[PDB]
Amino acid sequence: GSHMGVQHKLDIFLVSEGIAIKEANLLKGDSYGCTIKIKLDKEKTFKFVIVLEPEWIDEIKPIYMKVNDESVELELDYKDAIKRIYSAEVVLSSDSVINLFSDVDVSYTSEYPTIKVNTIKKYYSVQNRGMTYVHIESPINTKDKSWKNGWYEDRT
Ligand code: NI
Repeated sequence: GSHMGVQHKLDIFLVSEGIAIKEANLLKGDSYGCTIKIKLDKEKTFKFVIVLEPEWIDEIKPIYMKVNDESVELELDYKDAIKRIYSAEVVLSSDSVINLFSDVDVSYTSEYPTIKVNTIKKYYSVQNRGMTYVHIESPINTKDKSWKNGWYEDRT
């Protein structure tokens, strides 16, 4: 009746590493984010797709991205009544910290998941699940790749 609170749904995909970060959403609370720590010995482009299915309230907090504490613009690829899909590509050349946040309150951010991706050795882990039941799959499942195969038609 009242104990449910705000339950946002968040999934974060490293499409360029074939890593899905499934259900990084706080189990309860009007906030979303994730700290991804990257072990990297050479130059590579990382492509991020973030899928937000916000709780049915009518004031959705925007999501932001920092890379090594530098703000990076998220493209909004898709928005409807259900979900927002954002994307970014960035180049990194050494051990990096990706921060997705909606908030700066330590009382929110300390509850976001902390994820480790090791490109060198092809290792990942949940260092800290925060206040989430986050989990990971590699490769990404085709039935999660939601962003047509029947021949063309003459539109004048
Ligand atoms: Ni309740």
